[PDB]
Amino acid sequence: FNESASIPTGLTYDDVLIIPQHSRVTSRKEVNTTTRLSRNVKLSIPIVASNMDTVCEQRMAVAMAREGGIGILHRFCSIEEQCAMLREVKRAQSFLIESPRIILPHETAREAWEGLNWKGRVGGVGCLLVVNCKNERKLLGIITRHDLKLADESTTVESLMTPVDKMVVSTNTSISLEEVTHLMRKGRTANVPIVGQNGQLLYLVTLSDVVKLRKNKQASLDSRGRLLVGAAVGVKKDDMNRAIRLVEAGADVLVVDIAHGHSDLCINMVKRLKGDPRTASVDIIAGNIASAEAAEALIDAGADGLKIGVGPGSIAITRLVAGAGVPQLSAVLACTRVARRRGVPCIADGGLRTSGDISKAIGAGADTVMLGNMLAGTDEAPGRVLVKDGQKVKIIRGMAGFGANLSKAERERTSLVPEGVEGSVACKGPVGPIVRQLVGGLRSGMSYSGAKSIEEMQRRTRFVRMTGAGLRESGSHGVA
Amino acid sequence: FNESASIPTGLTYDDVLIIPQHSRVTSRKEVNTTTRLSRNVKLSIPIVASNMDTVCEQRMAVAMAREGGIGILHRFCSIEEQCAMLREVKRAQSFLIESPRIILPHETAREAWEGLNWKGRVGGVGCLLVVNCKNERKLLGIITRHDLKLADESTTVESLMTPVDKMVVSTNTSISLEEVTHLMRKGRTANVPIVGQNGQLLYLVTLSDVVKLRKNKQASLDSRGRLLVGAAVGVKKDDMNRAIRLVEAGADVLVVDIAHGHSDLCINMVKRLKGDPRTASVDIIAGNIASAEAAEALIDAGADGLKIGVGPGSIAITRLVAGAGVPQLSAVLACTRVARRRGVPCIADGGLRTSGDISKAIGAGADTVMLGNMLAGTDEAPGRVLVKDGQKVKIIRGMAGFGANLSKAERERTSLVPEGVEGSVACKGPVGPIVRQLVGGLRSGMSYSGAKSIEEMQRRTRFVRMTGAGLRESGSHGVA
Amino acid sequence: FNESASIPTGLTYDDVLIIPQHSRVTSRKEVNTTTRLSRNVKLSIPIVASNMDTVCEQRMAVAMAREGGIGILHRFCSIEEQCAMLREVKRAQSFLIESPRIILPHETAREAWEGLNWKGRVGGVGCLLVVNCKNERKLLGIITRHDLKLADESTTVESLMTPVDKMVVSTNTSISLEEVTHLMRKGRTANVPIVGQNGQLLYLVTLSDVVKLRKNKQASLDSRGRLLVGAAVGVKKDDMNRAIRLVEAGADVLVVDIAHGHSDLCINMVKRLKGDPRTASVDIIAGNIASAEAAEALIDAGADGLKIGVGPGSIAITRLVAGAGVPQLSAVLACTRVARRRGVPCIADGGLRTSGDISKAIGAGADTVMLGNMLAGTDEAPGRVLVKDGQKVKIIRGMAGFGANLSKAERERTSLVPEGVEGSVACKGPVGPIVRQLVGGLRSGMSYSGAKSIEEMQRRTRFVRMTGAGLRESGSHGVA
Ligand SMILES: Nc1nc2c(ncn2[C@@H]2O[C@H](COP(=O)(O)O)[C@@H](O)[C@H]2O)c(=O)[nH]1
Ligand SMILES: Nc1nc2c(ncn2[C@@H]2O[C@H](COP(=O)(O)O)[C@@H](O)[C@H]2O)c(=O)[nH]1
Ligand SMILES: Nc1nc2c(ncn2[C@@H]2O[C@H](COP(=O)(O)O)[C@@H](O)[C@H]2O)c(=O)[nH]1
Ligand SMILES: Nc1nc2c(ncn2[C@@H]2O[C@H](COP(=O)(O)O)[C@@H](O)[C@H]2O)c(=O)[nH]1
Ligand SMILES: Nc1nc2c(ncn2[C@@H]2O[C@H](COP(=O)(O)O)[C@@H](O)[C@H]2O)c(=O)[nH]1
Ligand SMILES: Nc1nc2c(ncn2[C@@H]2O[C@H](COP(=O)(O)O)[C@@H](O)[C@H]2O)c(=O)[nH]1
Ligand SMILES: [K+]
Ligand SMILES: [K+]
Ligand SMILES: [K+]
Repeated sequence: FNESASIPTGLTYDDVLIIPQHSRVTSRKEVNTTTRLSRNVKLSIPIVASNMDTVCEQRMAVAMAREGGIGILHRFCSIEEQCAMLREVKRAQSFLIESPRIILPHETAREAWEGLNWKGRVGGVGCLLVVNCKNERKLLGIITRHDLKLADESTTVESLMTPVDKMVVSTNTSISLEEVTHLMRKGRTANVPIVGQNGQLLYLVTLSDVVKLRKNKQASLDSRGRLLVGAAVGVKKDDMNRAIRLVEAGADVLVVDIAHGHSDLCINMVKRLKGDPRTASVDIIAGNIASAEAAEALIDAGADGLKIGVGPGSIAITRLVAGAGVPQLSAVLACTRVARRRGVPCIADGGLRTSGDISKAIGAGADTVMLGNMLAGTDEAPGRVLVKDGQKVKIIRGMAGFGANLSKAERERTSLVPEGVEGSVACKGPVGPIVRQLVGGLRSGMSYSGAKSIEEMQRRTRFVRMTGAGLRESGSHGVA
Repeated sequence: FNESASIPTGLTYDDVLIIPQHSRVTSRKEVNTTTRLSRNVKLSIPIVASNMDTVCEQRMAVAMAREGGIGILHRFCSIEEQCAMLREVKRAQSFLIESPRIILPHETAREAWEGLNWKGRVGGVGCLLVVNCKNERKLLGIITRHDLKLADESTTVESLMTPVDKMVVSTNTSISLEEVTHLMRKGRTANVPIVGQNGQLLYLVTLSDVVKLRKNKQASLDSRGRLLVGAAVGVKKDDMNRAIRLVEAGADVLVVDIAHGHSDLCINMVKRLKGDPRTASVDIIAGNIASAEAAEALIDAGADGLKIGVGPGSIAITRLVAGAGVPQLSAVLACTRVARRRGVPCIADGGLRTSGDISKAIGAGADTVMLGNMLAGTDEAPGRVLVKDGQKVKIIRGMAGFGANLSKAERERTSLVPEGVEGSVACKGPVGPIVRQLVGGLRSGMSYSGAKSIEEMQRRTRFVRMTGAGLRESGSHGVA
Repeated sequence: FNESASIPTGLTYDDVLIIPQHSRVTSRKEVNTTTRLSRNVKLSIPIVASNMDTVCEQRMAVAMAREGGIGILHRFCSIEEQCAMLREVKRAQSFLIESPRIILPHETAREAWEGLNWKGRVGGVGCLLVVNCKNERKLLGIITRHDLKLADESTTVESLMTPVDKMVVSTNTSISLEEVTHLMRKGRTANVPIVGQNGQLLYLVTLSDVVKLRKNKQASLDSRGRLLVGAAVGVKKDDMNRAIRLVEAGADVLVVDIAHGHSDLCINMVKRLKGDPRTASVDIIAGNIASAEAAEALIDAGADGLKIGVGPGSIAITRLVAGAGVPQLSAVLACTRVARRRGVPCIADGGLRTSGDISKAIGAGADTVMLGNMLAGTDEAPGRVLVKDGQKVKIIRGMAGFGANLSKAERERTSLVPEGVEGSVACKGPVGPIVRQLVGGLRSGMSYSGAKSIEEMQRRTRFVRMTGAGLRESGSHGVA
C-alpha cells in the first residue's frame, strides 16, 4: 500500500508542545507583545476578535482596541448597518471630537436628556454644546448630565447651561495634548470646545479623552486618537460598494473573507481593492488559506495580510461537509514561511482553545491570532443571555450555518449546504479580563522560549510532537 | 522487533483531509458530477444505494435513479421477488408504455378503481384504456381517476369513458418527444395511445412522462426512457438462473457481490456471466475487493466495474469475526490505481458517514460511492418505522448477520457465524433532499480541489494525514 | 396543626383511573363523539388545538376542522396577521367560492402560474377564470394547471384556455349539491362557474369541493361549507378592534383568553363582546378559570363557553411564579358542575398527555379538550424543524414566556415576569393520524364507561383514586 505512505502528516496545536529554552527573562514586564496585523498596522497585543455575528459588533470592537488588539466587524448585516457599527466604534473616544453633539437654548431638559442618550455612541455622550442654530453653531454655552440632575422636564436648556463667557474655549485647531491639559488644569474645567474665528463650534476636547491619552498608551488608535477597527467584506460585485462605504466610515483595514481564499474570486477581489483609490487607502487582508501556494498567490495579488485557517474553527464543519482542510499548526508553519520572506503578516484563525495554543500559533510564525469561541459569551459579544438547562449561556454559530445565514437574510431584506453549526457557550463576563489572562499566558510561553518579543518568539520557538498519551499527561489528570 | 516495522499502514477517511488547491471555480453551477458506474453505464451523480434489504428495494431504486444515481436491488429474496421489484422500477415511468393497463367496457367503476390501483406500479396508474377484449385490444376509449370521482360503484366503464373517436390517437410507433408534445398541445389532451393498423392498442404516451422528459434530464434512464436499476447476484449455481431472469426483467447492470471478491468463486461467476449471451448483454460489476492484485484478477475475468470494501460497513463486523480487511481510503487508492489503467470504474462501498467522506472517496480515485447507513431510515428505504425508546427509527442490519439471513430463509422458503449486526437508525425523511445535500457537499469538496469534473477531482486531489488531535479539531469542538 | 387539616385536596389526571362499567357496546363504531364547543357550536370530535404560536396557525386550524375538531388562532400577531390567517382557513374549501381568482386573456402563462400560486390559500388554487376585465368579470373561459403543463412562459392565456362556450356554466346562485353534482357528471367537467344575468362571474363550484361534501361529513363546517375556526382575543381596549375585525374575517367563535379569567377585566370583555352587534353574532368563550365561583361569574357575564385550567399546561409555570392554580381534574369537576346546570360547555385546557387523559377530562364533565404539547411538532404546527442534539425537533413555548412575547413585539411592531418556558418537542409527523389515534383512545375509554355518547360518558363515568404506587403499575413496568 505505497500510495498511502507518501501522504504527508499535518499537525494541529494539540499535537505539539513548545520545548523550553534558555530564558534570560528576569521580569514578566520585560516581555513585549507588540506585533503587526498587516503591513502597515501595528497592535500592542496579538489578539483579533473574529468577524462572527456572535463575537464582534461595536461593543466587542471597542473593548478589543482598548486592550491593544482589534476587532473585525462582521458583514452579515446591511452595508448601512455595518457602517453604523463602525461609526459607533469611532465615536467611543477621540482627541478632537468632530461634529460634537449640540442643542439649542430654548429646548427643554427633557430634550437635553434625549440628546445626551444619543444612539451614535454606546453609553451616549456626557455633554451637549449649546449653540444658536444648527446652521451656524455659534457657541452659547454647555450643558452636562450634572446640570440636569435637579431640573424639571420643562426647564429650559439656557436656564441650566454654563454660558460661553464662563467657559474655557480655544481657537487652536492644532492644539496639542499638553496644551489642552494645561487649559483644563488652569481653567479647572472638563470640556474645551474649539471654535472658529466667528465663534462657531468646530471641535470638542473632553477631560475623559485627555485622561485616556495620558494613561497607558496600550490602546489601538488611529491618527485622530480614535479606536482602531477593521471590517470584513466578501468577493461579490456588491462587496466593492460595501468596501468603499466602510472605508468612508473609518475602517482602518479591510478583510476579504471567504472559506476558500485560494480562489480567483478572492484574488480578484484583492486586486480590485488595491486598484481603486477609494479602498486602496487601507491595508487589505485576505483569507482564508492554508498552503504555501495560496500564500504566494494572495501576496502576489497585493494582500497586506493573510488569514490562515481552513476548517479548524470551533463551529466549523467544512472538514465534515466538503472533506477539505489542513491541520492548523502545519497550515501556519507553511503559510508563514512564504509570508515572512515577503514581509506579509499572518493571522492564525480558528481552533484556538487556550492561551497555550496562542503561544504555539505565534511560535509557529503567526503575527496575530483570531478568536471566536474564546470571546463568545462575553459581555461585549452580541446576543442575548439565555438559560440553557440551568446556567446562563450565549449563542455561538458558524457563519456558513443556517442560523447566521437566515439572520443575514433578515438584516439585508432578502439552497444552503451548511458548513457551520450553532451552539451555546457559558457566559464569560467582561472580555477585558479574559484578554488580559490570554496575553499573560502568551507571555509565559514566550518566557519558556526565552523570547522578549514576538519576532524572537517566532525565531526561537522549537516544538516537540506528542502522542495521545502525551496529550493526556499535559492537562489535569488523576484528580477531581 | 523488526517484523512489526515492515507492516504497511492503511488509512481510512477519518485519517485524511483534502488539501485546498487553487480554484478557478466561480459558480457552484460549473461543477459537473457526471461519472461512470461501469464501463458502459454513466450516472449524473456518483451515488449508489446499497444492495441491503434495509436500504434498496423498488421505492429506493426509483428515487435514486430520479436523482441521477442508481440503486442496486438486493438478492435476499426469491428470484421471483427480485424480478418483481425490478419490473416495478421499470414501470415507474417510460416514454412508450408497453402493455398499458386496460379494462373492458361492460365492467363497473368498482373494477375500474381496482385496475387503477394496480400493484405493478407503486402508486398505481392514472388511466385505463378501454378495449373490446383482452385478445384484440381494439381501442374503444379511455377512463381516468377523474372520470370516476362522482360515479357509483355499479356504473359501467363505457358510461363514464371518453370514447376513442373523441381521443387523440397515433399510429406512429416511432413518434418523437417533440411530435407527441405537439399532439398533446394541439389536442389539449394528456394521453396519446399508439394503435396499430387495425385499431389495436400498442403503446400509451402520457403527459406525465412527457413533462418529465422535457424537464431536467438529470434522471438515470435506459434507452426506453425508464429508470435505470441494477441487481445483485451471488456466485452459486442457482445465481446464474437469477441473473438470467433479472436481465430479462430489465436489469441494466448486474452486481456479483460476495464478502471476499478475490476468490475463484467470484472470478468464475464473472467469467460465466460474460460467457453467456443471456447475461452478457449488461455490464457485470464484481466485488468486494480491497487490493491491487484483486482488482487485476477481477478485471482479467472481464468485470466492467469493481466494488471496493472489505469490512468498513456501518453494520459490518468481518474485521471482528475473521480479522480481515483494509482501511478504506488505502483500499480505494490501491484498487483504482490498477483499474484506472484498464478503464474499469470503481465503487467505493462502505464506511462513508458524511458528504466530506464522499469527496475523499472520489479524490482517492473512486468513480461512485455506495451508501447503506446514510440512506437507511429514509422514507424510501424498506421496513416499518419503529419507536426505539422515544423517537421514530428504522432497522438497519448487516447482510451477513442473523436478521437478514433468517429473512432470506422466510422469503425463499427454506450454521451461521455472523459477520454483520442489526441496529436502528433515526427516521430521516425522504431520500431526495438527503441525496441533494450529499451531492452539494461533494461539489464543495471538488471546489476545494479546484475541480470542475469527477476526472479532475480524481487527478487534482491531494491529501494530508491528520492525527487523532487533528480529527478532533475537524468536527465541532468547544460548544453545545 | 388544625389549620392544615381543613385544606381540601385537589386531584389531577394522574391521580385517578376510570372505573370499568357494564358496557353494552358491541362495535367500536357505535361510540359517537359529537360534542359542543360552545352554546351554539357543535363538533364531531372533542379536540381543540391550542391558541399557542407554536401550535395553531392556518395549517393547524385547517387540519383540525378537517378531522372534525377546531383550532383557535393565536393572537400573538398583528390584527392584520390574525385576520389573514383566518381568511386563509376560510379559503381552504367552500361550496360556493366567493370572489374566485381570475386572469385576463392577454396575460402570459408565466402570469397564469403566478396567479395559480396565490398566497391567499395554502397550496394556491387549481384554476383561474378568464374574464374580460377586473371591473366586469365577464366570463371568457377557464385555465388550469393542466393547460399550462406544455406552455412556454410567453404563451397567452387565451391561447391555452377553454373558452366559455365550451364550459358548463350555471345561473343558479342557489344551486344544490345534488344539482351541481349532476351538472358535473353530465357535463364531464370539474368546474362550474355561476354567472349573473349579464354573463358576469359570481361564484365557482369545483369538483374537489363537491367530492369533499359528498364524502364523510365529519369536517367542521360553517353554513357556507367552509372550515370552522376560532380566534383568541385579549381584554385590552384594542382587543375590541381585533375582535370586530376577526368576526368580519369569518371567525366562528371568539375566545377571550387571559391567565386569570376570574377577573373584572375578563368579565367586562365578555360583557363588551356580547353588547356590541359587531361581535355578538358569534359565540364568546372565556377563560381561564378553575373554580365554581369563576364559572358562575363568567356565565353570568354572558359566556357561551368556558375554558378551564390555571397552571397545568406543559410549558406553564404560573404555579411556580405566582404559586396559584388548581389540580386540573378537580378544576374540571367543580367548573362543569356549575356550567352543566346553565347549559354552558367547558373546554378542559392544559395538562393532557395521553388519550387516556382525554377520557378522564370528558368523564369529569368537559365537553372538549384543548391540546398544546400533544399537537406541537406536528407537520401542521408552526415553526421550523430543528436538530436538537441528533433528532428532528420543533419549538414549543409558553405564551407568558420570553420567547413568545418578544415575537409578539416583532410582529406587532413594538418588565416581563415570565410564567411560561421554552422547549423542544420531537417532530411528530402529520397531525391527522395523531388526532385519529387520540379519538380512538377516547372511544376506548367511553367503552369502559359503557358510554355510547359524550353526554353518557359525562353521566356514567366513575373514578377511583390511585397512589403513586398505583400510578407506577398503570404505565409500562419491568420491561425494556
Ligand atoms: N461630549 C461629547 N462626547 C462625545 C461626543 N462624541 C463622542 N464622545 C465621547 O464620549 C466620551 C465623553 O465622556 P463623558 O465624560 O462625556 O461621559 C469621550 O470619550 C468622547 O470622545 C460628543 O459629541 N460629545
Ligand atoms: N469552515 C467554517 N469556518 C467558520 C465558520 N464560521 C466561522 N468560521 C471560522 O472559525 C473562526 C473561529 O474559530 P474559533 O476561534 O471559534 O475556533 C472564524 O474566525 C472563521 O475563520 C463556518 O461556518 N465554517
Ligand atoms: N396510464 C398508465 N400509466 C402507466 C402505466 N404503466 C406505467 N405507468 C406510469 O404511470 C405514470 C402515469 O401517471 P398518471 O398521470 O397516469 O398518474 C407515468 O409515469 C406512466 O409511465 C399504465 O399501464 N398506464
Ligand atoms: N462485512 C460485511 N459487510 C456488509 C454487511 N452488510 C453490508 N455490508 C457492506 O456494507 C456496505 C454499507 O456500508 P455503510 O454505508 O452502511 O457503512 C454495503 O454496501 C456492503 O458492502 C455484512 O453483514 N458484513
Ligand atoms: N379554483 C379555485 N379554487 C379555490 C379558490 N379559492 C379557494 N379555492 C379552493 O381550492 C380548492 C381547489 O382545488 P383544485 O382542484 O382547484 O386544486 C377547493 O377546495 C376550492 O374551494 C379559487 O379562487 N379558485
Ligand atoms: N400559565 C400559563 N399557561 C400557558 C402558557 N402558555 C400556554 N398556556 C396554557 O397551556 C395550554 C397548553 O397545555 P398543554 O396541552 O401543552 O399541556 C394552553 O392552551 C394554555 O391554556 C403560559 O405561558 N403560562
Ligand atoms: K499536567
Ligand atoms: K472544526
Ligand atoms: K400497566
